[PDB]
Amino acid sequence: DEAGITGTWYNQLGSTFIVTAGADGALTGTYESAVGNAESRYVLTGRYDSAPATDGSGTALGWTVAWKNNYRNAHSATTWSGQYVGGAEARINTQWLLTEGTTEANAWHSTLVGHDTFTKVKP
Amino acid sequence: RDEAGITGTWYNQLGSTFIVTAGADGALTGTYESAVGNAESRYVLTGRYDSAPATDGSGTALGWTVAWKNNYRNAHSATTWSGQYVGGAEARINTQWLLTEGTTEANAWHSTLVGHDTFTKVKP
Amino acid sequence: RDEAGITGTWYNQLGSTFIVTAGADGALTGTYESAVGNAESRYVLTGRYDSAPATDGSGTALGWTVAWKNNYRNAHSATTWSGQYVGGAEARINTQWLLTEGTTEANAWHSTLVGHDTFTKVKPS
Amino acid sequence: RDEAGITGTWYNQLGSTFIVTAGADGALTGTYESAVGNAESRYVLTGRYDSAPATDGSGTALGWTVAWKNNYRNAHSATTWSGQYVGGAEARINTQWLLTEGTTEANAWHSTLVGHDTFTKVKP
Repeated sequence: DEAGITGTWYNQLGSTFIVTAGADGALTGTYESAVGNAESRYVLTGRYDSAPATDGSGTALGWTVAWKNNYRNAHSATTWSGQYVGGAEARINTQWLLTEGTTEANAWHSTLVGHDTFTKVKP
Repeated sequence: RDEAGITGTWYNQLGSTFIVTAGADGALTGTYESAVGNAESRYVLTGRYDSAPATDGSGTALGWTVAWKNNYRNAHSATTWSGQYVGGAEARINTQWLLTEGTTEANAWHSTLVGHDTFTKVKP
Repeated sequence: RDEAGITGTWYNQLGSTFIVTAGADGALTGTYESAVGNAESRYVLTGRYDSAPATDGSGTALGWTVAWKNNYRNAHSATTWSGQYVGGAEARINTQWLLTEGTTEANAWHSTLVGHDTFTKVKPS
Repeated sequence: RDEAGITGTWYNQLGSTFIVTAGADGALTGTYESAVGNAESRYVLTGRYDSAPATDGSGTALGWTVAWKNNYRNAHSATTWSGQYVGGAEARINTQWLLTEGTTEANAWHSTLVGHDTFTKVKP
C-alpha cells in the first residue's frame, strides 16, 4: 500500500488527490476539488495503516484539507476517512465530513457529510 | 491567527488526550491517546486548520487523522475528526468524527462509525 | 418495554420540541417543532423503535423522520434522527441526524448535513 | 408530485429490497429486507417525503426508519436513511444512513454506523 497508495487518484466528481505514503504511516500531498469554493491545489496531510491485516481486508486511512491556499479561503476543512483496496481496479473508498467555521448560532448546520470513491483512472 | 489558542493539550468527554501543535502554515501535528477502544498510549496525528479565519465571530475550521497503529497495538482503523475551534474563556474544539476499519469487501457496508467529540482545555 | 418511557414531550439542546407516541407495535408518531432553520410550527414525524430491547442495561434503539413541509413552509428537505433512548431519573434520547435537501445533480455533493441532538424530558433555559 | 414515482419496489447495491408506498400526505410506508447483517425477511418501515418538491430540477427529499425487530430476529438497532429521489429514465433514490445499536453507556461512543445506499428500480 506504500507503493499502492502513492500516486494520483481521481474521484467521481473529477477531483484530483495527489498523495505520497511514507514508510512511517504518513500521508502527504495535494488536493484539487472539481466543485465548491475551491481553486487549484490545497495542502493535505493524513495517516494510513502501514501494516494492514493479511486476510484480504482493506487498508484504513484518512486525510484532511483546510480549504485555504494562495487563491481562496473557504473557512472550512474536509476530512476523508476510508480504506484502500488494492488490485487491478484499485480504489480508495471514503466517507467525508466538511466543517465550516460558523458562529455559535449557526453551528448546528456547520457540517456536511458525503462519500467519495477514488480510482487511479479518471472517470 | 489561532496558532497559540489551538496549540496545547485538550481533553474530550471520554477522557481522551489530544496533544497538538498548530503551525503558522496551517499544519496540525501531535499525538492522541484514547481512553476507549482498541488503543494504548499515544498515536501520531496530523491535520490542517484555517490559519486565517473569518473575523466575524465564526469558529476556526480544522481536522486531523489518527491511524490506530503504534508500537503497542494495531487496530487496522483510522479516525478523522472534522470540526471547529471556538476561542474564549471556555475554549472548545467541537468535532464530528468518522472511524473506518479495514474490512473485506463483504464487510465494507459496516466499516465506518460516526460520532462526535467535544474537546476542552480542562479534563473531565 | 419503554412505550411509556418514550411517549411524551422531549426537548433538545437547541430548544426544539419533539412530541412522540410510542405504539406497542414499535411505531413512533408525532410532531416536531424546530427552534432553528427554515421551519415554523409543527411538522409530522414518523419512525420506529425496538419494542423489546435487551435486558442488559443497553439503551433502546430508535429513529424517526421529518419532511420539512407543513401548511406554513416547505424547505424541500428531510431530517432523520437515529439514536437510542436511555431510561432512568435523567432519561435521554441521544441521536445523530442527517438532513438532506433536494438538489440538482450538480449540487448533490453538498446535499446532506450531519449533526447530533440530545433530548431530555425538561427543556433548556 | 412524486407519489407514483416513489411508490414501488427498489433495490440497493447490496441487493436489499425496499418496498414503499408514498401517500398523498407525505407518508412513506412499507417493508425492508436487508441482504446483509443481522436480519431475516421483512421489517416494517415508516418515513416521510416532500410531497410538493421544487420545480427547478431538484430531487425530492425523503427519509425512513427501520427498527431491526420482526417475528424472526431482534438486532436491537435501528437504521435511518436520509436522501432524495431523482426521477426519470433511470430513477434513483440516493441516501446516506445511520445505524444505531442499543448500547450500555460505556459502549455508546461506538453505537452508530454511517453509510450510503443507492436504490434503483431494477436489481443489480
